[PDB]
Amino acid sequence: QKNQAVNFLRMSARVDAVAARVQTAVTMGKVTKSMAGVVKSMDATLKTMNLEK
Amino acid sequence: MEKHLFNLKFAAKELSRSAKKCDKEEKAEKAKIEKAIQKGNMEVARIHAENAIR
Amino acid sequence: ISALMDKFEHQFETLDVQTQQMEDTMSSTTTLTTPQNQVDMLLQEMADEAGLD
Amino acid sequence: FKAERLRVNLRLVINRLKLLEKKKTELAQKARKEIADYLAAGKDERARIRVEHIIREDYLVEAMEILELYCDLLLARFGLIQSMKELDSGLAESVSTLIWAAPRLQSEVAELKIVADQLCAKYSKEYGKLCRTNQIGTVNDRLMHKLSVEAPPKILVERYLIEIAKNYNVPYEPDSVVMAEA
Amino acid sequence: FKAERLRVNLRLVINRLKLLEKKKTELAQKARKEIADYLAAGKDERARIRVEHIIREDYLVEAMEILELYCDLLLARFGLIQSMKELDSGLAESVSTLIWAAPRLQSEVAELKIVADQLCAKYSKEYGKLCRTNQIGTVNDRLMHKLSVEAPPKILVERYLIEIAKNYNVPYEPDSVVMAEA
Repeated sequence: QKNQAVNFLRMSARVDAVAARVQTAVTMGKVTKSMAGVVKSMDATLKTMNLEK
Repeated sequence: MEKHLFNLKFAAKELSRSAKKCDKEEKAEKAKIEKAIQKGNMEVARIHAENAIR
Repeated sequence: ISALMDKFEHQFETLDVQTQQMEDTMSSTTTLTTPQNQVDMLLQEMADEAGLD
Repeated sequence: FKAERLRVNLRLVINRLKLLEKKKTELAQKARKEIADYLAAGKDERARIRVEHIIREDYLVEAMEILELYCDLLLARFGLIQSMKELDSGLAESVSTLIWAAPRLQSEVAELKIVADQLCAKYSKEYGKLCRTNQIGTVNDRLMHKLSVEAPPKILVERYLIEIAKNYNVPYEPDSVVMAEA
Repeated sequence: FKAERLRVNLRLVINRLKLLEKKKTELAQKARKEIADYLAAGKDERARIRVEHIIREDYLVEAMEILELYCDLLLARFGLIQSMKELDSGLAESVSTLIWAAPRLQSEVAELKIVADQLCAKYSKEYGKLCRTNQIGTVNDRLMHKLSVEAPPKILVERYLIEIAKNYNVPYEPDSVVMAEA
């Protein structure tokens, strides 16, 4: 029982780590998409709003 | 015509409120910096100092 | 499996470079609002008196 | 070409070069902080080429300042430029300096390009086409070198490394073999 | 080939080699911990070959650093390289060193390969094909040996075993028969 406690708990560690980096990957994804969104909408609204007018 | 007046006043009071928040966050962020550097962490202390400034 | 795993390393490695790049442009666009000098004097300000309260 | 386009675009160019100038200064500063990080830990060489990127952005700052000046000058006597079909002695400089600076800076600023056209087509006297390519030798030479892209002499670079080393207080030992020569 | 591809890819290459460098350092460290585990319990020999894997990853670290440098150099004078159809004296090094380093490092970094092409096809002067294979003798030789794959002389290995033994404080008795010779 004790050595199993060690083994499992170790798996918990490493799997948790990958879980963290995947988390970062997803949130990064959201930020990227949304940012693309603002760059575009702002761009097509920068074409008819171009500074001279 | 009133509609635009109301949107302008609204945008003004809007900007004031948001400014107010950023300021409040600033003070809270000073506090948080002190807690941070209390440990001796020179990195967290950095990005906190930075966010305080901005 | 092993192949899938080195593929894994390479993969999230690319995640990290994506991250780094993103944060470079993202922090060089808004950078007018965070001078270096200001941050220096701030961090110093809370350095000397740091634990004095 | 129209007059109002020229005016409005000049004012937008001034604003643009202003913000862009300030920002390039701050960015330069921060990167200087990076230099200070390198010289205190790792190799000198990497730090050196990095401060070559620094010296580049610095030259862009200075250049943008003098060019900004000439823009403002043209904007002040702008009342005059709407009359004569020939550029007079006073504006005989900023015309060439601004026109010639178009293909260099176009990436940072597009408005500079549009202004460049607006002037380019206002003159059938030695501007446009091959004549344009032949009037552009007479510009401000100082601005020309400040702007022109060539690797600086390493003594200048190593000087910057000295100063940067000093401000953030890191020990630096500049090669004594460089100081002797030029 | 285009210019912007070259630039963007160089900047991505710098970032890539940066993270990859840092990470290889940490990984190396941890494996050194493994060495410390071996020498204190089991055979020396196993530990020895293991630290040959160490010396490999170390050479990759160093190599990636100098190559990173040359990349940054090309990126600094990059304003110049967009003009001349012929590489001048200044860049006459990093061109060859970066081009030649493509087939070695391609697995760790693909962007290095794409850059390698981007330069390769920008020159019809002694680059590409058999001419490419014939200009690649002139690269930085130091980088060439740091990178090239050959088993290190066992004195170097056994030196590393000495140091590693010391840092984690384990008794080690290096063969006195090796120290005599080279």
